[PDB]
Amino acid sequence: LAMGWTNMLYYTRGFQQMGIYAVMIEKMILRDLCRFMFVYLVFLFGFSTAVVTLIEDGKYNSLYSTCLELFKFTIGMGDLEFTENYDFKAVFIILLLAYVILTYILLLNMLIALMGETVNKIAQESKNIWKLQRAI
Amino acid sequence: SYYKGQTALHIAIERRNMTLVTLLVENGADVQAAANGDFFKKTKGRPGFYFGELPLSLAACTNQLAIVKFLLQNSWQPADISARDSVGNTVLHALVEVADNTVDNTKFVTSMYNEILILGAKLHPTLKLEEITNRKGLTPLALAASSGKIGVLAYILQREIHEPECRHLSRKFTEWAYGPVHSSLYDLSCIDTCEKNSVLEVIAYSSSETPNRHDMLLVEPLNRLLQDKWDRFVKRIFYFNFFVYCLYMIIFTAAAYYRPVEGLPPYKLKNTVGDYFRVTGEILSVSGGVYFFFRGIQYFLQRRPSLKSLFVDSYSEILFFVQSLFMLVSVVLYFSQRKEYVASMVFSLAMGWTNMLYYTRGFQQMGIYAVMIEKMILRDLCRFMFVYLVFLFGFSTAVVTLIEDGKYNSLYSTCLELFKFTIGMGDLEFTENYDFKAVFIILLLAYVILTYILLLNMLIALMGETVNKIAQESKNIWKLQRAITILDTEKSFAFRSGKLLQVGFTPDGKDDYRWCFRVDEVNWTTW
Amino acid sequence: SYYKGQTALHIAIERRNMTLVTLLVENGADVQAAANGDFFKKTKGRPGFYFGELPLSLAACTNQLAIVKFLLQNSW
Ligand SMILES: CCCCCCCC(=O)OC[C@H](COP(=O)(O)O[C@@H]1[C@H](O)[C@H](O)[C@@H](OP(=O)(O)O)[C@H](OP(=O)(O)O)[C@H]1O)OC(=O)CCCCCCC
Ligand code: NA
Repeated sequence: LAMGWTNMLYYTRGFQQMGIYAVMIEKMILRDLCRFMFVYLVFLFGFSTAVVTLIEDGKYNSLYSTCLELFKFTIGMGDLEFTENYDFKAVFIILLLAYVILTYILLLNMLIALMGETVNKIAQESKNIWKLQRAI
Repeated sequence: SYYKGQTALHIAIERRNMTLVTLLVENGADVQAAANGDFFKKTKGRPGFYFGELPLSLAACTNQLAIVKFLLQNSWQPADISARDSVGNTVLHALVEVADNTVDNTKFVTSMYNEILILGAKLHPTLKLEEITNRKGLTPLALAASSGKIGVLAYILQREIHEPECRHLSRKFTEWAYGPVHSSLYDLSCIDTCEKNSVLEVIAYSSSETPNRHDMLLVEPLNRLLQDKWDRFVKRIFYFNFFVYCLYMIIFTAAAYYRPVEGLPPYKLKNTVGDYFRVTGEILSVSGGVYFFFRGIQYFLQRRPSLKSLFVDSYSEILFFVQSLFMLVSVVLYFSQRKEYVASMVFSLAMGWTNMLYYTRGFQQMGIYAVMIEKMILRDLCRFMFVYLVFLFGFSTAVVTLIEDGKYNSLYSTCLELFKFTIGMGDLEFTENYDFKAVFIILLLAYVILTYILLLNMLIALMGETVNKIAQESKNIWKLQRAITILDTEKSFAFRSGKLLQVGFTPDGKDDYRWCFRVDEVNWTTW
Repeated sequence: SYYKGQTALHIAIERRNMTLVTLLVENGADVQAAANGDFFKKTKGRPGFYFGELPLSLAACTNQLAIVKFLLQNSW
């Protein structure tokens, strides 16, 4: 059902502006999201392993729970105090602050910048690809 | 001492008067006097002009072609062509020195270089000026590579000569031509392997002080060489290293995730399979840590940075070394019956997972992305962090001074509460222990408007500008990063190219081979 | 096998010498020989140049208008 509702976007061709928009989405997915996702997953996994190793026991002593907690920061819902089952508070805070500064403040904004560059670069190519999509 | 050493020949050559030069040469004045005055020294004060300290070099470096012709074709006292000054530089060395990467300057320097080379071939066919090395132990090509003289290096690496008895001087050749396609040969003599210093290792290991270290490798033969070596063997070696590092990090993660958590290490060895595997994993991780520590030590000993490029170059090396230091401190704490070994090892684990990003080179797009990350961290995050920390500390102090008592009466708690706004989790009502609500709200609103709405968005804008500005520079830096990887892979322990014949006869009877590297190009005009 | 199939017509056309081309055509050398050498093949190795494997095509593909005029307007 979800796949079908997303595939609804195929018929966006046949209308010039929406077709160009969809072609741009396709290019962005291919390049920028892929590179960003690789680097972001590396950082998230590394810091999640460090944090979960630090924790002694409790609800968040599993890799999945801590990975979800770390991911919540990306969507503007990070807690910074989601647990207290550790021996060293300074290490916990330093790890969390480093992860935040490295991903939330740096990588997301750089992704915005690179998206802007790509948008600047691929206008005529997007129009030509839309024309080819309509010819097919 | 300042002007001392000058003779009338120097003044005559400077003023550019042929008649006076000839008349003065009639008397027989020596044409080998060296001007050692400080004005003629390299950089002894802002005033000065280095020209090699000889009349021949002075003529060569000041648009005096007729004068150098005369000095080399005068019967009374012919001018020596191999003469070396106090610094050890010859005429070609001085010509390289005076180059400054300007269109007219480069044109003249290359033209005089070629003319003097041809003249030296004519008068002294046996002598080869290109091998004369100054007191520093550098040939003119090595000097050009080290000094950052892009134009001279480009001219030298691909010069062609088409005159009788002096075609052997050329470095590029033409093996064969058929229709619009012809094959050219480049001389790899003393470019990739020289056993004392070569163009590639001189360029790659040059300190950041050198002007055009990034753009130097864009000269055709060097780029072709680097790509050829990569595709030949370095790609596979690099892939194997990347795979081994991934396995090591996985083993380290698995060992750390299953630590026994019982109190006051060291811990005993329970007779079970899992405990045996955990012990093996931690031994392997410690072995990797010591290996990286020793690698960093020998790197520092060999390169021997100037103690300032440490903070400007070799970021990867220092990061790997710091990871190893954390691991070693962790081991020492562990065997000393302390719990802080866990803190050290988690720091090391996070550092290693981030250092995983080093192997992003070897893939063009990801390498460019990583270079961009490095630039952004150096510039934009640093400036933003300074200003943001100032604002955050000031407003935190104001707020915590306002509060009377409670949980948030400490500087740390209020700083954390103020920081939560930056990540989209600010409360605006986190406390009520104050006398004035209006002051509290005004302070919080001012802090929000100043940071969240203004500085973050301006950071996005400046990041966009920087991204717009640093594309080609990022690609060049990635190319340099891959060249360094290739050279290090070779040095840790392949040859140049096929041996071939190009001239068939040197000025002497015997012939020569010069380890050429083939390139094929297609032309559709100028038949 | 590499250069095999070439005839003197191909060399004459390549060097762009009308006089030699005419003199060689006087003898009556066939103008339909096909050069099947690997150098003349499409992509059999980095060295090579595809031109169609005929003197007419070689003239057409190498700025030889007078030569193709001659080959198409020769009585012999
Ligand atoms: C405070 C931290 C400082 C270290 C981080 C510094 C920020 C950062 O992103 O790391 C860079 C490092 C690559 O550095 P690496 O030394 O190998 O590459 C060189 C580096 O860029 C130097 O500045 C120059 O050295 P040199 O001229 O040839 O002699 C030259 O570039 P340029 O400047 O001349 O144009 C490059 O050759 O990448 C990682 O491996 C770690 C993964 C990133 C993880 C980042 C997490 C911090
Ligand atoms: Na939020």
